[PDB]
Amino acid sequence: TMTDPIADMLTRVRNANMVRHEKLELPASNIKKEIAEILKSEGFIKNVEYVEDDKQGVLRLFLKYGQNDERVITGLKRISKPGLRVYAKASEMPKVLNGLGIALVSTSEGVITDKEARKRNVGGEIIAYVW
Amino acid sequence: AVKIRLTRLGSKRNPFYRIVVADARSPRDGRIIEQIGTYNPTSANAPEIKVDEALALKWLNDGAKPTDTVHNILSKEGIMKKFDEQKKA
Amino acid sequence: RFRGSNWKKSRRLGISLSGTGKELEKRPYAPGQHGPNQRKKLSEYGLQLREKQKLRYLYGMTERQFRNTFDIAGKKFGVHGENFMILLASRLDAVVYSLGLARTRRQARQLVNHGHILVDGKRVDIPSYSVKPGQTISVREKSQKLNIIVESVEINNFVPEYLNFDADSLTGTFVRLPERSELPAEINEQLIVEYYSR
Amino acid sequence: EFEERVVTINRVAKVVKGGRRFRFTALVVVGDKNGRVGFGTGKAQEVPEAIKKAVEAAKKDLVVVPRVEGTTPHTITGRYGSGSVFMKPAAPGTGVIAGGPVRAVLELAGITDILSKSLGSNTPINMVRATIDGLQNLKNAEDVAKLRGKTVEELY
Amino acid sequence: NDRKVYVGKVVSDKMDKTITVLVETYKTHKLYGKRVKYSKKYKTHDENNSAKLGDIVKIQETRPLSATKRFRLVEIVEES
Amino acid sequence: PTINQLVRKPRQSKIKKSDSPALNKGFNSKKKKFTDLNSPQKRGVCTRVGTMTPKKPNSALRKYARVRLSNNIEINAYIPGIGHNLQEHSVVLVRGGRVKDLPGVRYHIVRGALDTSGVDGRRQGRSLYGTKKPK
RNA sequence: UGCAUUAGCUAGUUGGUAAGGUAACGGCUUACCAAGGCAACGAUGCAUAGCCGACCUGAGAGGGUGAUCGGCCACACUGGA
RNA sequence: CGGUACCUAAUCAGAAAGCCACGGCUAACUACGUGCCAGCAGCCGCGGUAAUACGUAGGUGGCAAGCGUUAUCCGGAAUUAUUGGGCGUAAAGCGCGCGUAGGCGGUUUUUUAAGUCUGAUGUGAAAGCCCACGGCUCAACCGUGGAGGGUCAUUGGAAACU
Repeated sequence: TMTDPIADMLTRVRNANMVRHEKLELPASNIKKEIAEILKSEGFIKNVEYVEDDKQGVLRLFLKYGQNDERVITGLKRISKPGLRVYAKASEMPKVLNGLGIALVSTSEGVITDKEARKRNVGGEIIAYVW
Repeated sequence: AVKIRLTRLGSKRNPFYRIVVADARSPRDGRIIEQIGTYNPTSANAPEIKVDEALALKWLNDGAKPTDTVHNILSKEGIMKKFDEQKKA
Repeated sequence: RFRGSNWKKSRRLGISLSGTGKELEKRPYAPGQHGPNQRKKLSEYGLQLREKQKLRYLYGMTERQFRNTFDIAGKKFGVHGENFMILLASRLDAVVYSLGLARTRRQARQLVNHGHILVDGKRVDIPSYSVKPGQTISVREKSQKLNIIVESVEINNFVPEYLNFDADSLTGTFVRLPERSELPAEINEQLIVEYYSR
Repeated sequence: EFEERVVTINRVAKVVKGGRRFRFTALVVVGDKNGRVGFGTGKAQEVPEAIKKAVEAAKKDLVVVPRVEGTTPHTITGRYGSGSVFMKPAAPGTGVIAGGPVRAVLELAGITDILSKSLGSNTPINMVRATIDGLQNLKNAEDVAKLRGKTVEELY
Repeated sequence: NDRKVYVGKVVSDKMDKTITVLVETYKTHKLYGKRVKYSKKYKTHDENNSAKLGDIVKIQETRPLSATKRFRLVEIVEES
Repeated sequence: PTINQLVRKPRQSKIKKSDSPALNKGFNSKKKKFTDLNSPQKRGVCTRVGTMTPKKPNSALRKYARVRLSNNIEINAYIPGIGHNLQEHSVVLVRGGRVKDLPGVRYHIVRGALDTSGVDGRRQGRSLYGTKKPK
């Protein structure tokens, strides 16, 4: 009876990011795998990997860090929810950490990102201010 | 009827009329039909007549009348002098 | 405005540019009654107030004349602490003091209000009129000489940057507006901008 | 030059069966105008040692604040305990507008183009902690692109 | 020209040729931005008892044929 | 909360009960009702004039007066200044302004305005207490 | 605008059926038919208040004033014709 | 309106600033009474015979025809917390339920383009409101030029997510 898929999936990442993990996964969909692709399209992790099982197979994460035993993923938060579906305008779209994060864009142009919608001139359903 | 008038502006003892063609049933600064141009005759030399005479061809042909002071700057500046051939249709 | 005699004013405030100097006669610590004592400072909020006091009392106006220029310094999107000064340097108050038309500014800022200075043509009675640079800052031909008019032209030459002058009835040009480097360090102009922030 | 800024003088009275003490503690902030900022305190009595042991205490830890120059590079905040600060980058020609514990680490690093919505508490200990604990969590653009494994100029 | 041609779906056909369709849509709190469903029935005149139960009736406004009869019938799709 | 139930019940703001309830009230003299028009000073007439002890350990006797306003509300109003013309039935003017460390009395008495003149022997507080500026 | 310390509201009412009559419409009234229609999404009622532009201060999210100054509504000792 | 405004000359350096503190907040202090009295009093508070705090008087100070008081809306203040609040002991769980309505709901495919987000225009109000001039002796105070709506309508669409 969970309601936000893309948030509990996102906080499970931060659930093991705190204790310095290098390997986790998540279930799949039409979206959530391709959502996990846009993470490794920018390449914030080593590689997000293949979906295997019967229904919503585990697709890996492989958390990629810095050489000072650090972490790269500071801040992990979906902004929309069942009850509040939020949208963005392309003309006043901001920059996460003033140019040090990313903000993805979801519409029927394909689920795009901050660079992939600032020069696309569409907004959409924004999700993550991840820096 | 509907008629051209002298609707003023400006600070104390100094008017700035922008002309208005509208009904006589309204007050002199009331709600209008069309603010055509301005007319500031109170200068040292000029009357400062700015006029867009394109719409006098409409209203004077189906109901608007020039009235006794807005009539004769049109006969002075030549607004109705162009209308003199435009009424000659 | 101010309407004083600046002989104690060089000792009272930070500085107020009376003449060559007036502090060396008596003890220059304070004018009196409590000065050479437990010397107390005030806050940086009061220092910018004191840095305001070194320029409000210097330029001699009131507030909302030194203060209403500050919002038009928010219209000019340069450095707010100094673009405020360049519009403050662009008026008729620089004329009655700096180019010598008296032994001070008070006898010459009288002389504009009589209609005996007559800049830019016929008459500008007021010194709050910004000298829009390019207008011929002239002198009335019916008041050419006094004990004060042509005297301190010989004393103080170098009518300042982007304001030229002459002896052709002592007329200037005010060719452009001077920058913050043509604004003296007798009072630091940067420390007025935050008292007006508060 | 480890730039000094004092906060307060103090007196603490430990009421006992006998007599209360006259300890004069303090706390200071010590920056350098380079992005290498510390802060220190001490249970002292001497107003010099209120600076000196605390300047020594601030030189136990100067935190590394990455500064993309001209301002603070992002619209950031702070966090410690019951207090929290906030910073929005702005124009240079403003005049710095902030407070006691929120201006302190912000003025001893030479940035001068920032905001201050000092939320949270009024106790300056956790306030200037939140002024520091927020500021130490700052990151630049070049190291994170190295950390993420992109290039630096790819981020705009 | 035309007149307004809004849609609906019946709730209660009153006795002798008065059907009552239901319109509902989603308005927001502008302080919050969160939209919320809300309803507004606009009662149509049925000319010949055309509409039925379940019918997603598209209607068209008129001038009042009676006290409530502001809308007249164009389109009826199904029935339960 | 939820933004769902915030639609169901909005964030209604908090009221603020304002000080001096006798100065934001008029009187419909024709219909025995009350208006609310927030005067600076509503005039009145004295009924009793006395003094009062501060219950806080500061010790004095500060002079007060039982005044009835235009809208006939009886107050206890502090009479500032030293000497007065407030024996009884003086048709006076009354400000707000609470005197602390004195229970109940929270109104001043405007010196030198309505039927009193102000006090005489003041030379540092001259604009107040009814004293015209000397020479 | 607010009150459920206002919940059950209406009975030419509620739909239709015929006459009017209006610049036109019909429960608008009149003879007919069923109790219907209206409702806790708070109908009903109470209390309060001309409305809007506009003012104003707020980072924005905005919301408080109307002497202003404009646009619309209502009134002219009261109550009817 | 009005010979008012304005211009000429003559004129004397002519005839004009007031007010609250001088305690810590907050820059402006000292003596006489004074003896918790008179009285001040924004919070902390001063006066019990050595008051800088009262009251008496010189300095200054804040800034000018105002200064001070009174009352009234807003910021300060994220004490209504969508933005941006808590419910163990501080104020926030009935004594527990069960349950009617309501709200909100697991997972994975395909249709619409409704909601989303864009693109062609019309396009949003007069003093109020973007930017730059013109009129005012400055200015107070009135116009100009697009900006113009970038919000609403007339219009084309796109399906991950509803």
